[PDB]
This record gives sequence, C-alpha cells and structure tokens, in this order.
Amino acid sequence: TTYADFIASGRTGRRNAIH
Amino acid sequence: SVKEFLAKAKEDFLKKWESPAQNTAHLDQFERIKTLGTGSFGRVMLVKHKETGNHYAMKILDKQKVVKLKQIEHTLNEKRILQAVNFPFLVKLEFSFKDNSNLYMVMEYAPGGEMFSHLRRIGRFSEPHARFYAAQIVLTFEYLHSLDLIYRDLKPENLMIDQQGYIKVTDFGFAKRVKGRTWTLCGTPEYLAPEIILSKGYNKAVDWWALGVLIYEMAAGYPPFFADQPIQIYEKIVSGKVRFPSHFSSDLKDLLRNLLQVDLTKRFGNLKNGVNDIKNHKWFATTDWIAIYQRKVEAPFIPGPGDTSNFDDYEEEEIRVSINEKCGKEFSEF
Ligand SMILES: Cc1ccc(C[C@H](N)CNc2nnc(-c3ccc4[nH]ncc4c3)s2)cc1
Repeated sequence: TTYADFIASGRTGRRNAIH
Repeated sequence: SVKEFLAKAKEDFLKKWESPAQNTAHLDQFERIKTLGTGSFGRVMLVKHKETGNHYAMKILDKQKVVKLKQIEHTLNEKRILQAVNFPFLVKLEFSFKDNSNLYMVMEYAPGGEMFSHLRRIGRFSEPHARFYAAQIVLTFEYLHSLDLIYRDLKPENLMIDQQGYIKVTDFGFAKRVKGRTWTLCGTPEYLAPEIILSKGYNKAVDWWALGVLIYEMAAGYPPFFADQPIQIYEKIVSGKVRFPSHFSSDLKDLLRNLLQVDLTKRFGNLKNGVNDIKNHKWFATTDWIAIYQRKVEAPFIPGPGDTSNFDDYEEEEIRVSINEKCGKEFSEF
C-alpha cells in the first residue's frame, strides 16, 4: 500500500529544514 | 473590506519593522519547566514567569552555534519579523534578551502541542478537520504575502495548536521580504516546490505549492512525495506525478491538482485572481472565511496551565552561561 511504502521510506518523524 | 484590512496591516508592519525592542527581560525571571523540543535549530522550553506565574515558550539559541551554522542573518531576521507582524495565527514574541552565551526569544505558549504529533498519532485528519486548518493557513499566507513576506517552511512541524484548537505558525528563520523573485535554496525536502529544487528564481507561489503538500499530508496521513532521502524526494517532486488516496473527495483532488501544479502560470494562488481562486474553490465552499479569522468556528479537535501533556519528552540539559561574552558584535542588534 502507499502508506506501507511511506513507512518503508523511513522519514516518518519530525523533518529538518535543509542546510 | 478584506482589501482595506490588508491596507492597515502593511502600515502597522512597516511601522514596527523600523522599531525592534531589545532585552525586554532577563533569564532570572523565568523558571524552566520542560524542554518542548530540541535539535539543530536550538531548543524551546516551557518556562513560567516567577512574578505573574504565566507560561511561555522560550526559544534558546547558542550564539557560537548560530555563527558556526551561518545563521546570524536568519536569526536576527526571525526576531525582527516576529515583533513586526500581527495576525491571529502567527505566534507572538513577548520578550527577548541575551547574555554571554545565548539568545532568548520568549513567545506565546501553545498548550495544544505540535500539529505534527497529533497527525501522526491520529493517522490522518478528516477533510473538514483538514479544511479548518487549511483555511487558517490560507488567511495567514494572504496576510504575509500582502506584506511581501514569503514563509518558505510550511509543514506540520511548525504549526502549533493553541487552547482554542487554532493554529499558531512558528519559525520564521526562512521567511523573506521579497516582491518578485528570490534564489536561496531552502525549506524542507518534502515541501519544496519544483522551481526551488531546480535552482530557479522563484516567488511567493512556492508557499501555495507547500499548502497543497500540507493539505495532502493532513488528509492522507503522509506527504504526496516521499522517498528514503531528499535526492529521491526531489526527483518525484519535479516529475509532478501525484496519486490520491481513494478516500479523497473529488473536490479535494481538484484543489490539490491546482495547488501541486508545476506550471506556475496555472498554479492556484499565482493567477490573476490571487488567493481568491483558492478561497472560492469548491472544496472551501462551506468555509466561512470571516468566521475563521474572527475565531468564531468551533475547532473540530481541541487537544491546567504549564501543562505539557501534548509535547514529547527530551532529556533536560543545562543552560550554560559563560563567563566571557561570546560573539558580541555579531548579535549586537539582537
Ligand atoms: C516544540 C517544537 C515546535 C516546532 C519545532 C520545529 C521548528 N522548525 C523549530 N524552530 C522553532 N521556532 N519557534 C518555535 C516555537 C515558538 C512558540 C511556541 N509555543 N509553543 C511551542 C512553540 C514553538 S519552534 C521544534 C520543536
């Protein structure tokens, strides 16, 4: 499932601005 | 009229931009109660005023770290913008001061916590719930953009929820005053507009793209473009291919297709009619814009004082103040 793919991506926690 | 509203907003903004207050308080007036967040950006703590007993969210920045990370300009600019703007959904700066080692921005505390945690905990927000938040962002951007301010960092992580369940936008370190184009590569991966990623001169329309990303995530529970790392995320973003959960309404999908539009000549919020194309869109047909601004809409969800039950836990670390002043000239205007 798309949701499953999201989890698998591993970026489910708070995201930082790029630097 | 709304136009007339924006009119006065600009005057008050220009007025306050010239005049920024310095050291309106001191650290000894506050009792630290809990670290609400920490990271590269620094850390925000819940503090209690020793005289009134009122609570605030204090952002602490290590001066040597800010220099090291080359965020002097951004740091001074956030303070400056914060004290100069005034809108119901923009957090307020109430006190600011600095000592030998740190810089402090004491702002309104949002008891409800981070929209991010509630979104992850609940899974996804119903369309009406998503619409209630979205409406607030639309009005906030309408306001900011009228002042030629581009936010540039929209995401659940920066949206706090207050005691009435309404949103308080935080973190203006990337916001910039710009009339036309600007070129700095900045923001958060999942929320970057294609033009930003493509290193092109972009405009305030990147905030509208971001709004689309926000609504999608709120409603789906995950962002429209994801991958293991930024590089791969950028590939998907520029390709512009988006797929919507089957539970997404026809109206919501239409709105998103117009928000997550690579073609800047077609992206909503960037056309001749401006924010009106968004406000008048089918998905917002039932939205009472005036009532939202006036905070007369009962929030769909509403997470004593000093309570931090809505924030995550972080190990409490010392607030070290050095004996020698550090980076005095760099932050003289703070
Ligand atoms: C807890 C938290 C919230 C957001 C983040 C992500 C953010 N990009 C980091 N920078 C920030 N700047 N001002 C912030 C701020 C201002 C007034 C407030 N009142 N109540 C809470 C709160 C937070 S936070 C991290 C931790």
